[PDB]
Amino acid sequence: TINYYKDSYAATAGKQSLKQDPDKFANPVK
Amino acid sequence: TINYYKDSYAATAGKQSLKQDPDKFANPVK
Amino acid sequence: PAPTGQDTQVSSHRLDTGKVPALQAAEIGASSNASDESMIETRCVLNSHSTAETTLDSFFSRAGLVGEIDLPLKGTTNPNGYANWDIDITGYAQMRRKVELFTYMRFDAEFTFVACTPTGEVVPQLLQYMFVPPGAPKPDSRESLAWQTATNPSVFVKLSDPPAQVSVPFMSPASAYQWFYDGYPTFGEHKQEKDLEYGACPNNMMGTFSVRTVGTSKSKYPLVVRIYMRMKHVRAWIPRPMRNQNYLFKANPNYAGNSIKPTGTSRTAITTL
Amino acid sequence: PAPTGQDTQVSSHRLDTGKVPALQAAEIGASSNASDESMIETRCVLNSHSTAETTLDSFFSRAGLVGEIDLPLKGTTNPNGYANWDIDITGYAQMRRKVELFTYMRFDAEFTFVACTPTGEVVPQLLQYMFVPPGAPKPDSRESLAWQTATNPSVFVKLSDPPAQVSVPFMSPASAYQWFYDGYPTFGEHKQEKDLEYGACPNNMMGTFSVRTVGTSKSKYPLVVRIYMRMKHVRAWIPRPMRNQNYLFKANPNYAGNSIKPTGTSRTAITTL
Amino acid sequence: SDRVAQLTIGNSTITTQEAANIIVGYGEWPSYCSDSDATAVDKPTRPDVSVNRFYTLDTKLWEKSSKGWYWKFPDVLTETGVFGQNAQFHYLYRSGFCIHVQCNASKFHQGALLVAVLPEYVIGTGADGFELQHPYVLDAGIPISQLTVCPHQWINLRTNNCATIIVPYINALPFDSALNHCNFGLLVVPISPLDYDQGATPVIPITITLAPMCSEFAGLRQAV
Amino acid sequence: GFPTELKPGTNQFLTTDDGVSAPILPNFHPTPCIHIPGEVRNLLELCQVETILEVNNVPTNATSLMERLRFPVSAQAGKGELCAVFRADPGRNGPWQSTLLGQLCGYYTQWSGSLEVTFMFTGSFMATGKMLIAYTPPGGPLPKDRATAMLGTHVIWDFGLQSSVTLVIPWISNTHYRAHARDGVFDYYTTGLVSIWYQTNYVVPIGAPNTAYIIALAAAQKNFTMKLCKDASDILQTGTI
Amino acid sequence: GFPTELKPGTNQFLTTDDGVSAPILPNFHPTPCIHIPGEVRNLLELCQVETILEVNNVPTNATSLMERLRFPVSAQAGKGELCAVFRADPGRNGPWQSTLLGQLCGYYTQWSGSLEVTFMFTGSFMATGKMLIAYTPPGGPLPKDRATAMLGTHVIWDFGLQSSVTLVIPWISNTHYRAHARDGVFDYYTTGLVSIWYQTNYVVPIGAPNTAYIIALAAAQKNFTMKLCKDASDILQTGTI
Ligand SMILES: CCCCCCCCCCCCC/C=C\[C@H](O)[C@H](N)CO
Ligand SMILES: CCCCCCCCCCCCC/C=C\[C@H](O)[C@H](N)CO
Repeated sequence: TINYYKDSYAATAGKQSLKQDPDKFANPVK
Repeated sequence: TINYYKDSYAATAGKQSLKQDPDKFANPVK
Repeated sequence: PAPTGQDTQVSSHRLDTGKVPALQAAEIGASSNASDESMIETRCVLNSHSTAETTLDSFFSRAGLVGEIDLPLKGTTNPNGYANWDIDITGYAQMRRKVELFTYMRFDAEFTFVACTPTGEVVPQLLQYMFVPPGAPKPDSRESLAWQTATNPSVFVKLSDPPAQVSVPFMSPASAYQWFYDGYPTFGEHKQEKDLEYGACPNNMMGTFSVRTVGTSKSKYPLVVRIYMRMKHVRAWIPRPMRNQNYLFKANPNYAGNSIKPTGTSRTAITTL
Repeated sequence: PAPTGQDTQVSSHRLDTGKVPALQAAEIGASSNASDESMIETRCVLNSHSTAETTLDSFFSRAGLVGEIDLPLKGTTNPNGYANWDIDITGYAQMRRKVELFTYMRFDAEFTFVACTPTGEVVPQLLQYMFVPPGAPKPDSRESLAWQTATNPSVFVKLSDPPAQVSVPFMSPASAYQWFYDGYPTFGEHKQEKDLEYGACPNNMMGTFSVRTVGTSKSKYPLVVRIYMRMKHVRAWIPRPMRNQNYLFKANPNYAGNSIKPTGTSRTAITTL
Repeated sequence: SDRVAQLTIGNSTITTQEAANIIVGYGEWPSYCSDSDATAVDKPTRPDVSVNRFYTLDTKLWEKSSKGWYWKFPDVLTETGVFGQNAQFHYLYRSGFCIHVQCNASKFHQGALLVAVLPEYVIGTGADGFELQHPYVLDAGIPISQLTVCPHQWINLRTNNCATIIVPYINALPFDSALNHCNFGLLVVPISPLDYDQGATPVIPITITLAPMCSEFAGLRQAV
Repeated sequence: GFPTELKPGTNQFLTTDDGVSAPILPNFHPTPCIHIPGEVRNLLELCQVETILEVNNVPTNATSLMERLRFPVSAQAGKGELCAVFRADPGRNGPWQSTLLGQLCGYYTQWSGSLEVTFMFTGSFMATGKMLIAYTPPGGPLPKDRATAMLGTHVIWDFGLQSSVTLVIPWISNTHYRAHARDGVFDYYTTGLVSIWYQTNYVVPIGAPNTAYIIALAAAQKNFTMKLCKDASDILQTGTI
Repeated sequence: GFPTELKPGTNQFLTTDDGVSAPILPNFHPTPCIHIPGEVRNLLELCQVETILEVNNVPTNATSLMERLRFPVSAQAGKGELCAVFRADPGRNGPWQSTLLGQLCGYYTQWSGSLEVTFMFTGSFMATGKMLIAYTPPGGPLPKDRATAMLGTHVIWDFGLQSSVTLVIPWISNTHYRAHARDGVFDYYTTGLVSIWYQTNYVVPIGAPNTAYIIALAAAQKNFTMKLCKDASDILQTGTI
């Protein structure tokens, strides 16, 4: 993220973290 | 504070310091 | 972690009784688990396809139209050089269908305003965009005293300059915005009149947008303003099925009951393509 | 320190004689000290709400209108293309009510001047804003010899350019500005004429603002200038009760005596909402 | 082993000899409000055993031309049991839910049901439930073919006769009112129509049973 | 020189921006600052000072404008009569508009925290009695009698040497913050109601006055916070000044 | 000051750009985020959830719009009759348009990976039979009989206690990615065909129904990926809303 002001919500989107949890919706079986 | 000139009064507002003294006005009892 | 797609491992034929990957029981409610290397004979493939374009930020951080304001010279809408627009996203289908896939979202915003004459020509003129939070005094004319913007944020810009843009934080009292609200906003009896407030969530009413041409007398050009919105730092929860039929009203799932249409296309017979 | 709001500690019922948090004596003149965890049964809450938006800088570092200058072509106010404006803040209600909450303030400033035609159109024209400290020669015409600005600061700018802005220091002989001055500025006898100087503080008269259109002959467009002010590095002392009634005159607490109005709204009975 | 099942909570018990395992909604068991999530200052009440038990709501019949039914939560229980009394005597409410759907037939019947839970079910244009008018678009302009993205189970008359779903508290606020907001709605739609030949029993009732889990209340006042 | 590019945000004058500007006076040193008592470092410091509340905002004429600061109390038939009610919404127009907390809160959209209302008795020394003050959370309408009001959180006030009692309105809400309540849709943020009921009677011997008055002071607790600064809803001018 | 230069890219508003902008609210802190179950971190997480497929998309009228979710099966003369065919192209308009995978794939130009279609039998307990499901790779036309369809990859499905079988469509292609197929030139990316054939019969004793139905659910495997985001081809409005 690149920022030029004093507020964190004025920065760029940046690069997220590649994580997946496909079992939350596909395999919710106890 | 960010400044680009030789005078301190031309800078930005910046971030203050969070301090409170509520007892000055609410509890002035000796 | 999942930076790339999964590989494929070498497999061979299997002839044994008791283990059956193919047969399943979908009544349980869980998706399948049989893979390619367990129903056919496969080879070794080293997959290196990136999955970075399907993230929430990669899918929502694109600008879209959400607003339209007209300031005509002769007409009935805004003939006094000022306009008031309540902040809503549900005004246009392309963005609405995208954002309605989920139930709760939490995000910042970046707003860009493009202004020009109805014919597309650019003329020298000055304006003032004013953000009116709920409970603030709303202007009622071109020379209203509320235009002093003593506390409310405001922007002065000209048509000949590049379009102005600002960054916007998350201002909801709740923990996230919600596009669906199954309930009423008041403890009343809900006889008939309250039904016009069905689904009206006070946590989504963020304020009012005000625009005027800086001057005492009437201007000389008709003007149009277009508001574009872009999302960043996006989080989502609880996906829901996507929209099927046409839209009718803002903030309402109403649909045309007499003209109902299938999701896709149709053919003549099931045994023929 | 107070970076966030206070938490709430777990409490239980108490039945004992001698200690009474509830009963108080407001005649002393000090606010209460009984808390939530001492009059009802409370749970544990970890408060993390920030208090950084209520600071003096966070409340005063917002621009507001303080001035207005007219340079008409035909009229009686300034038909010669020059104007003189004494620096005062008390000209408009929104900013005045905000700044009058306290008695003494000490701050820098950032002034922004926006210029355009009365209809809002932007035309190519050149001007000159000149700051005239008290005791300096004030211009009296469009071609006055004092416009050489040998020592006084001055700014040359065009209408088609973005609005000009400057930074301003604290120039008072006293230790702070004061918006109320209970006294007279001269050792005279105060018979009747001096009463027009009641409250006139010489420590607040900072100078004069001068504007003209650079040229020998009369210009071709009527022009309007708007002065906006923003505060930074703000300190305040001795708060006072806020204003109630309408304003009548600059630098005067006068109010309409015949039309006096309550602070809030009214109802019909005290036993009914 | 996942063919017999017994679920007990409070002072009620449910048994079934043909089950289809148990679906946990979004892979999270219900829990209480943590000290960091709370916003109230008054200590809440947790009646525990007196409001966490199985309740039987009503019986609906399955016909060869039925459309479907849906219910709303927690609107159904506001006039039933100690859970109803506490709901109207308090302002803030939170809880989980365990839902059990029963429908049994013989070996010569056929048909299939779609049991699903859809949070924030806004309906476009009580405890007994309503009947859908346009089941294809779920009465809200969305296709039913994508409903499986929500926690769901199937009732196939040749395989099982029951469906179980456990749903935690779903909302954007730690506490909310139970008389003005319905967190989710339960849907039961017949995808494959019922069929049998003349001479078999033609009445195939469907009954709904459910039980709140980990309830909490706050903000005492008069009953409304 | 150095090649650059311009982003689509240039030439705009944004009022709330924090920026650097060219000074007009080079090498200027201001007057030194002496110590002046009574410095404010936060608007929340003076949000906890009790101020007079206008519960009895019935009268309107000029000569009786002072009668709005207190409400009367006298002897009744001992049937649990009602005294006065009002809504405990600081931002909504009403009795709270006359306090410093109410005026300041108009500058901020959202608030959160616990309030506190103090009642003072200003009768003769020989007059005694007890009162019940009840706070009804949202959802319940105005109580129709004392036996219905006593269900919510309440405090019993006893006249005596200590002439003041404080009723604390705890922060009970569903959301973390509340916006300003108003009639219509925005009633979703209503905080509740406050009622005052006679407990036993107002007893007074012979030779002493039969009518007394009560003064109510309101303030905020130590967890009170506000955010999202806006402009006030009232403008105190009717043209040029 | 510092001398600079302007490159020929200034003053343009680019929708997909990532840039910095001036905030409007200085020193603003948002409401804290509580834990809400069911968070999505990638559109691929919910691209692997089975949804109902509309193989029998023959009817169109309003009252029979529900009949598109299943196709019938009954007893025949045991000559290897055909049941149903369709094209296995997720992005191309057709039966796949009714799934979540099909709708999401419309937002992305190119895709790669293996699909998976699951069939469930919803007949009586005493009805038995076997079916053959075959997938013909590109190049071969629609099979004219079972003996011609059995050459491609196929699976034999047996009715019993386990009522569901899954046919996996392996990723067989010449290119690394495929664009969306359509009639005309863009048929170069066609994936193939799917057919369902009777193996022996649909046998049923006396006193049991003669007609049953099958429900098909489709999803994607663990190596499914998409790229080059675009806009959908359908707009759900007919003017102002
Ligand atoms: C220069 C001032 C202009 C800035 C004004 C924009 C700030 C507020 C934008 C709100 C962001 C979108 C969230 C709003 C709520 C929901 O989208 C809709 N009300 C849906 O009901
Ligand atoms: C380019 C030159 C323009 C700069 C002129 C502005 C500099 C002086 C501004 C004064 C700052 C405000 C303080 C002034 C005094 C009090 O506000 C009023 N006189 C109140 O009585």
